[PDB]
Amino acid sequence: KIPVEADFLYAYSTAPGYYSWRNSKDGSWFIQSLCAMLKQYADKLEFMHILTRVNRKVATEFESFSFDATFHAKKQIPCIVSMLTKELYFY
Amino acid sequence: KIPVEADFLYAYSTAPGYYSWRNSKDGSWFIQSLCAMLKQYADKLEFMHILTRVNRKVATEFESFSFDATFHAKKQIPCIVSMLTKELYFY
Amino acid sequence: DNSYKMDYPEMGLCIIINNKNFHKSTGMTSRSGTDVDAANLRETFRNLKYEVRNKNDLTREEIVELMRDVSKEDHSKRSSFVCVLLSHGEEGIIFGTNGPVDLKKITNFFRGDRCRSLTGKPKLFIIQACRGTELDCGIE
Amino acid sequence: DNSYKMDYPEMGLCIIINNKNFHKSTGMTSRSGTDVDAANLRETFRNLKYEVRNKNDLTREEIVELMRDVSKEDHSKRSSFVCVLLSHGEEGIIFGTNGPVDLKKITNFFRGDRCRSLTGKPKLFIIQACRGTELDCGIE
Ligand SMILES: *[C@@](O)(CSCc1ccccc1)[C@H](CC(=O)O)NC(=O)[C@@H](NC(=O)Cc1cc(Br)ccc1OC)C(C)C
Ligand SMILES: *[C@@](O)(CSCc1ccccc1)[C@H](CC(=O)O)NC(=O)[C@@H](NC(=O)Cc1cc(Br)ccc1OC)C(C)C
Repeated sequence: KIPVEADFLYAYSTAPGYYSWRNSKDGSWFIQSLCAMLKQYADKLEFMHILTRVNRKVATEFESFSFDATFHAKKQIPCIVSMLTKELYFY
Repeated sequence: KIPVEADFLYAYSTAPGYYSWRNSKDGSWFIQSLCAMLKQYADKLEFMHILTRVNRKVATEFESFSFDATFHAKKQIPCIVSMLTKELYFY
Repeated sequence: DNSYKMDYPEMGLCIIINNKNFHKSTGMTSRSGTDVDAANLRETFRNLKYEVRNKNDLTREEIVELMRDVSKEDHSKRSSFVCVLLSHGEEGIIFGTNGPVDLKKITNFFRGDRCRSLTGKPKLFIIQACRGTELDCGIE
Repeated sequence: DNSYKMDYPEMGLCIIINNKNFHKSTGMTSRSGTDVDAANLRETFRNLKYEVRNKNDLTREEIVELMRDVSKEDHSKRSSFVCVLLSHGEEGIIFGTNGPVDLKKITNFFRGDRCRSLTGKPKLFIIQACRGTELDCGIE
């Protein structure tokens, strides 16, 4: 007999209420940094631990660029939401 | 130059939209299991990793008990929300 | 144990729903490059034993079916369920190629008692879209 | 590095706001046992070098001040900020001893550009309260 909302996990590209940035060329900030980590790390680390550098690698090395006073110079931060009940290691 | 919503962390006692259970005697499910983990583990594990058994230790070994058809036999699941950009080890 | 069980004869089923060309009536801008993503993810989860199935430009009343279809499936022998989404959106919402839909009545079909085979198995929902309309100026 | 910086001359400042006796007018039930918690947490974070300060039955227009007071403080030499909350509530909301308050305009005072000293430092907000009113029947 266990909770039904558990074992879930939501790793959002951005935090609540904000805009999510995607590149007209390469692809979503969050989405690339993601695969990019799951590439080097999906066999060394955990998952949440993996999800944190994703965030790191998007808060640190990314930034918006535009002609619109309004959209120029903006950042992003993903959001890791977990209802999981155990760690996860892909293997 | 970094995101302002990052480095945050919200570990809720329950998931979005649900009720949170607390004991008229011992204390909040989530709150005890919490200290209880930070007790044994705050010097062995990480933090998120620590937050997961909290969830585990509340999804597994806890359950509501009442005379009200309506509140009897219910579960809980905490919610770990992280905008942190690095792991955390208390020491 | 502390770590999840990940060694069933199948590792998973990774469903990436790439949405990009929005019906004009919805007045929804296009998503230049989702494909790069969808293509990258498609490869990233293919590299770890996942039956990935990329579906594109589906409608809200298309995405749900898909789901209701996926949740009603024997997953008895599978170690997880990854469900990448790609589209636009408002908080809690999620866009189909005609109009909005609610993130929650999506995830529901997997909720403990709903999707049984997937009980005690990680349901990972990666979502790549707008969660409202604030801007992050940053500092330091 | 991958791990956060945790070795400043001070480890932290753990603010536990225990709320329990709600003004009758608000028609808010009481919280039988928060104290056990508040007492347990108070000890749990005292055991790891945190200046814990337990404040009780504060009002929404009391909690904010507290905050605005805490965020306007030299934390230049401190490794983190834990902010346990204990009360009742609705989603996003959080109750004072007179009426609701919003979780967000609380956390704001720490937001990158607001609370500077606390930039690149973990702001942990543990919250123990209701997030709405659904019931979890469970399964298996
Ligand atoms: C959001 O969903 C757009 S807002 C969604 C919305 C729904 C209902 C009502 C109102 C608004 C998407 C998410 C996604 O990527 O699918 N985000 C964007 O479209 C994003 N634009 C860009 O990333 C493009 C971009 C890139 C740079 Br660098 C500089 C400027 C710029 O803007 C055109 C946001 C920022 C609009
Ligand atoms: C919730 O905040 C109560 S609902 C909050 C609300 C706000 C605005 C409008 C409407 C409702 C609290 C959270 C907290 O612990 O502070 N949750 C409860 O009071 C909780 N009750 C109990 O845990 C007590 C209990 C324990 C057992 Br075992 C069996 C039954 C029972 O219920 C009295 C919920 C479940 C009401």
